[PDB]
Amino acid sequence: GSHMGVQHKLDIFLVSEGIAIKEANLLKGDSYGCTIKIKLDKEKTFKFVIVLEPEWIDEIKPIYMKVNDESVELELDYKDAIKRIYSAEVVLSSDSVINLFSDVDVSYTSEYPTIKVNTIKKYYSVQNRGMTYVHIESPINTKDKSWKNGWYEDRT
Ligand code: NI
Repeated sequence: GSHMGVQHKLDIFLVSEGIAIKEANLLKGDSYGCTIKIKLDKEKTFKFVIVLEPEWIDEIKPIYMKVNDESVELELDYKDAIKRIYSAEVVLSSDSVINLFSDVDVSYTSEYPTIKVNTIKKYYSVQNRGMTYVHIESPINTKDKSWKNGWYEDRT
């Protein structure tokens, strides 16, 4: 009746590493984010797709991205009544910290998941699940790749 609170749904995909970060959403609370720590010995482009299915309230907090504490613009690829899909590509050349946040309150951010991706050795882990039941799959499942195969038609 009242104990449910705000339950946002968040999934974060490293499409360029074939890593899905499934259900990084706080189990309860009007906030979303994730700290991804990257072990990297050479130059590579990382492509991020973030899928937000916000709780049915009518004031959705925007999501932001920092890379090594530098703000990076998220493209909004898709928005409807259900979900927002954002994307970014960035180049990194050494051990990096990706921060997705909606908030700066330590009382929110300390509850976001902390994820480790090791490109060198092809290792990942949940260092800290925060206040989430986050989990990971590699490769990404085709039935999660939601962003047509029947021949063309003459539109004048
Ligand atoms: Ni309740």
